[PDB]
Amino acid sequence: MLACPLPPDEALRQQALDDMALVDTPAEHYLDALVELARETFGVKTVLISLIDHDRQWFKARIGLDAEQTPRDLSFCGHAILASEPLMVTDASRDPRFHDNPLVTGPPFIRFYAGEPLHASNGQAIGTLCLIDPSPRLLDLREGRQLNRLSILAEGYLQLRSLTEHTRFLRQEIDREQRKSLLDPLTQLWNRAGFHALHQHELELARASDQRIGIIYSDIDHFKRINDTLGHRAGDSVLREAASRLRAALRPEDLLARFGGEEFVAMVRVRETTELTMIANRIRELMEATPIDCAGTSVPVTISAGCTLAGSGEEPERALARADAALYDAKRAGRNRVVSV
Amino acid sequence: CPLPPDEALRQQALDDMALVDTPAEHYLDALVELARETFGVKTVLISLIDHDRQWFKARIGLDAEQTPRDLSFCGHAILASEPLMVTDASRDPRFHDNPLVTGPPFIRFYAGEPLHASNGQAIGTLCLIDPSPRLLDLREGRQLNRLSILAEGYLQLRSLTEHTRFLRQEIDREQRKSLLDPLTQLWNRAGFHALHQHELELARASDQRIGIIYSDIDHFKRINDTLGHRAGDSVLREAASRLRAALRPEDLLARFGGEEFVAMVRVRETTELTMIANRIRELMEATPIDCAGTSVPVTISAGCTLAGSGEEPERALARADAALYDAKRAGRNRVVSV
Repeated sequence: MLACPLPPDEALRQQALDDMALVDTPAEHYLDALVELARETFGVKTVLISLIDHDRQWFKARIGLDAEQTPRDLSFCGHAILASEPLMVTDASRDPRFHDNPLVTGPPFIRFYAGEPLHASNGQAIGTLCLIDPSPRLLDLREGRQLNRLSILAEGYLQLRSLTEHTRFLRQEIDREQRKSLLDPLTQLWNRAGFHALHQHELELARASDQRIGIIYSDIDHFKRINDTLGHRAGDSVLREAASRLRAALRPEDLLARFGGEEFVAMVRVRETTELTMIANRIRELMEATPIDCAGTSVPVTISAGCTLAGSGEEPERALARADAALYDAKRAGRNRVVSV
Repeated sequence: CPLPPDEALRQQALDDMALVDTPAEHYLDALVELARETFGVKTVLISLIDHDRQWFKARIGLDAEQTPRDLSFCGHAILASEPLMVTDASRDPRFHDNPLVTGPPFIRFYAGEPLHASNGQAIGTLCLIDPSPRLLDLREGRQLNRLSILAEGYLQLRSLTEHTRFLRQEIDREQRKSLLDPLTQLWNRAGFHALHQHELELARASDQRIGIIYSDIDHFKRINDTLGHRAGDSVLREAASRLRAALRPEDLLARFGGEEFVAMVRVRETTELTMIANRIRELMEATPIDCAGTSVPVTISAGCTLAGSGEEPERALARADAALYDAKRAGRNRVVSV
């Protein structure tokens, strides 16, 4: 048995996770909010929704951590899925399981870990919701409950998510292995090819419920500047938060993708044109509501957006170019604004 | 109560979620409990503004299933994009007249964040309510906000699920009023009847077995007789909450009598079914149910069986009901499988 031991029913466990079309999918607003809420609740530095996938720990949501994944053998969560009860570690530098672990030895010098297992509907433990911090800590029992509740909310959402048409499309038409081509792991959105694989099914769902398809074409204002002026690390932080604020402006049924370097395209299902502009406005207000922290330095960032509704029978590529022309208008007219066409 | 120009559309966006007059959901129940525990408040509601009433999809610390819309805080709250924060409803010009302020439960503190449909229409509210004046931190206000974001996300995702999509097609908002037991917030027998067929179709289409768990709270009569009706009611509400917490979002749960609950579940084979039946029994046995401060130990008997292929649903029901009675004779607090 490895440095992180496998449950005897590993095969079945990995299968409950595969049937959820979850590993290698984009961040979701709701889970982002949940980890943020957890962090704020307890005051810890890091919070993860970590999924145990073959020999890695892959993060569906995170906060206070830049890594997109970790080998299973380096994980705490990999031990936490081995039991029904929460894995509490008061001080990992003193714990036989983790005092050797490079994440305890080296950065981020994990001391406190509190991990609460997440399950598929069949009871199989697919991963964890966890708090992580560089100072020793022991949750009182009230905190234990809050954390427990927080973990029920995570599971809840994951399980419902597997009862949706997006998830059926994902497992039935997009091999868990193809899914890796389709995802920009920096912003945790679908990429250009990800959008391409999904845009059709999106139109199909709009037609079935008499909805319009609207396209929002956006672009971070003055990205080159911040990226050259401050580190390229600061750039990546700006890309990470912009993507997160974009996901918060959308609804769970929307399709959002990173397209070029600093540009993002949403395809939304709306009743009619004002709903679409509302969404685009919302995207722009969220981006502008606060600065974006870049390692202590707060950086004002705005976005421009062009948007349009796709006509009945219109080639999506055409609707797309129209939104892009509207975005070009938005930039020309002064940036930090939305043009609707 | 002041209502928006776009009341027609707001209402329509709510109606499209197939949401008013539906059963409590475990996840929403966990969420309001999280809220209650986080703020140390007496009452938390997920409140939906529906025509002339205010109906609760989830509630802790409050027994009414709905209240009238007019003079009610939430009909006022949706009207703005911002939280409605009332420090003391009794000294507030808008609300001191309100019967839930001057009569029970003597509301004073109120904090409500609007909840939205996909299109932005405000369909209701997540709110904290307490009989003592209070005013929130910006930190706390921001936590309430993230909780309201979660409730709103859940309700929008729920709207995209197979079952909810089915409810939008088949069972109109009019039919649903009579399919729901108000006290336990579960489907009643009429609900179960309206929905069980659709659950056979899912099981067929996905090569699955159908399982029935037929369960009965133990010594119920004794409880009412010892501690009165209100303590019987406490036991029901809470027992239903645990029924929902031990099953899974896609399972059909219903109240089948004064003290009986029935669950229909899709599963692989027998082992899995008995496992779920035992998860319920455990979960109910795991802690005393609180009644007016006095804690009451509540246990549960249950029978279960799989429905053979093509077996008439009623036959399987009858067999699990027989199995529940074996469990009772064998000493209660247990599951018998057949």
